[PDB]
Amino acid sequence: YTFAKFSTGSMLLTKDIVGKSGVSIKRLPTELQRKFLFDDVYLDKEIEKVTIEARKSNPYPQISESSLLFKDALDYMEKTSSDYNLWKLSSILFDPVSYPYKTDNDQVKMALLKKERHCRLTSWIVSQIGPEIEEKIRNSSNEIEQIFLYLLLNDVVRASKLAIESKNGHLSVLISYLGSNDPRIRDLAELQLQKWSTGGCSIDKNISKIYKLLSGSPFEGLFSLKELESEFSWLCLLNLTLCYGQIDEYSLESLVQSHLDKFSLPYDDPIGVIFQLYAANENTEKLYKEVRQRTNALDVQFCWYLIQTLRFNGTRVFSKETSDEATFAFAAQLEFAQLHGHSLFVSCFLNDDKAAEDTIKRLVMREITLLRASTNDHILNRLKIPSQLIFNAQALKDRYEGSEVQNLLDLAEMAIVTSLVQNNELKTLREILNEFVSINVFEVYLKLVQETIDSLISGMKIFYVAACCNVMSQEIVSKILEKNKAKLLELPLQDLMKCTYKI
Amino acid sequence: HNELIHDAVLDYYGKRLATCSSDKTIKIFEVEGETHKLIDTLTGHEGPVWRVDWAHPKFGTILASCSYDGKVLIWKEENGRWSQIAVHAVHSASVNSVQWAPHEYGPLLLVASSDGKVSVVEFKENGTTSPIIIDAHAIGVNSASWAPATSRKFVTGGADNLVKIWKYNSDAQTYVLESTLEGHSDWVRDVAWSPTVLLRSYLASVSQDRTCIIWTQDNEQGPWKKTLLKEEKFPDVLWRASWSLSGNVLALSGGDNKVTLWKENLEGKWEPAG
Repeated sequence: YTFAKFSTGSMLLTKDIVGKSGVSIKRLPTELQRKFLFDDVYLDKEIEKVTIEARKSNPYPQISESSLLFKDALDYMEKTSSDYNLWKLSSILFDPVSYPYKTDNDQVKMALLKKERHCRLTSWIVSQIGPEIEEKIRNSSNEIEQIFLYLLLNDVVRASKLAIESKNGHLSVLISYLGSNDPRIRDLAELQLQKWSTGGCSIDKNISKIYKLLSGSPFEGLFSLKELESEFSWLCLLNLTLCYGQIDEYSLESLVQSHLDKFSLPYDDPIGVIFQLYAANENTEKLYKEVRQRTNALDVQFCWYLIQTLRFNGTRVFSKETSDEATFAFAAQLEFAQLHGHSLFVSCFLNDDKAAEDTIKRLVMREITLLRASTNDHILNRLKIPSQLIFNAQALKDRYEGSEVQNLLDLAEMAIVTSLVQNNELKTLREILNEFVSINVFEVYLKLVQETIDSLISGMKIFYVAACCNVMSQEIVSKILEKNKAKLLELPLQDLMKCTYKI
Repeated sequence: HNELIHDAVLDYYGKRLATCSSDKTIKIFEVEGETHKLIDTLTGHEGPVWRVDWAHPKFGTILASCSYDGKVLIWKEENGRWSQIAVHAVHSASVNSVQWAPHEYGPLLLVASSDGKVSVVEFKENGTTSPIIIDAHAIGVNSASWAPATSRKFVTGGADNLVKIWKYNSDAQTYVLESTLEGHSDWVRDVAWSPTVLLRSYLASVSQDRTCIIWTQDNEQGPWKKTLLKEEKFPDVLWRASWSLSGNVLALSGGDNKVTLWKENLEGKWEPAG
């Protein structure tokens, strides 16, 4: 026999005859594997990037402005880790570029922004493929092949130089065109290729490759580099499409898409996934959903961050429901990590007001104690946690540990019971007046000081146990003090012993 | 000496644990990571205490336990000294489950005994009990779990392999049965309603025939959907089945000495996690 249920603080107790209690306090294994999340500084600086506004259907906080960028996380990761690569590439493709220099008109601006982005993407790809190709150049035994490989590293100049040196001068000149998108050169190169591929008794295997690069359509083609699929990282070939490929005529997106249309990427590879989401443009969400059911390369946190960035930057569009789905999932992972402040922060990116309300409330009340320690916990409860919720939760924590100002801001009767000094009573009376049970009020008014009515009220309250008896005894004492004939008898009509002594 | 505790419960804030074993005693602990210091022992049952269950702290410190002696015993800590304030044994056999309602309902209790009964014990103004009982299952009831909601309902797992969904009705004043569900070949050990206020509702029904059916209702209308968590019998009989609050994770206590964990994926089907 075994037993196990989930805790309030979502964790698990099981039969365990090895402890002291006969159960085990198990810290639920958190899927959330990303170091900087457990450090509260990250969370503080992350809240600094947000503008919280109360809802239009309730007072609960939800995010109005976010300036979060894939860029921002990079400081908290190793520049060597694959994770860093994911976040970086994601920054390059999705975070807005700024172009500081003023531009004659705005379509120009747009064009510059495209060139900039393109240049960074292609410099980065070259960063990645770098060693692969350098290895390949190490092992080549043929100069023209080396020239080609230098083109694989998007180094037009060293290709040109080696050409020059290996006495391949004309080629060298031709090479200098790579990366200007001169359509003349494009159609000429392609022409030369058809003429060869119709007779052309023999053309060197790598010169044809280089001409194919000048053609602007290196796989899309009839002398196709597609077979290099088996000799190079998919990223390496994509570099070829992006650098040569037809830069001007295409948007970065539809260009990348063009390439992807020619080659299936491995399902599991995440830098692949990011390119696909980038290229998918018109239906990122569609693809994102597809990506979800196929692989786990994108983690809960990343998927949430992505969706949120794209949402708050106009970059892309996601369903309220998909954004909320992502948000739920991550908030939950966080709560499983006892990261309540952080889960709380994430919970605010919910679109559904009802759900936000519930989630937030439930968590704050269940976990108020921990959420009231440092200033990094203060800014937390100064997200826009409703005054009501915070004190209410705090009221609950008091009833359970065995407050009054919060109550002032049934239960009230029980509080009066616990209280059973004059100044405190007066303050309570003032609070009650401000708010404006009736029996208690009459009694208080009498104490501060019709009398029969107050008496009947107090008796009724007593009937409605220890506190009531105390109040009755107090009233008796007060009456005795006042006395110190028929009216007195009417008012009168251990306690029993006292009554007997009185009679 | 504590070779076989049957149930343990954690309080709202998780500072005070209450285990209950077969020697009839209910031990209360002040937990603190590694060190749960025994603070109490409670002897008032005439048989193995099957289950314990704290109430919402809105009602002070109350704990309703149910034991083999057919009696439900309500306890309460009072100035640091425990005292059996009430009792409710209108059940002619071993009482199995006892689970409080959502605190919005008042201080309602849900008892489920082998005499095929399930009661909902209100605690009035005098603190005295107001039992309104119903017949739940033929050959006995092993468990009964509450449902949250915003039209109240609960689930019951039977010894006739049924899983019933009852709802309150002002016309009847007694909970009127609204839907029963059939899918097990042996005593439905435990049934659990999930606290997920999300698009749909989830029920994990563990059973003796080593299955765990999951009843996912689309919404308020369209009936449930049968989904055998996995389609192979577990190496041994399953006992308990609990949902997680944040996340909709399912914990399964099989009689095979580990607890498994199952999460729903975008297929709609369930996958292990741990």
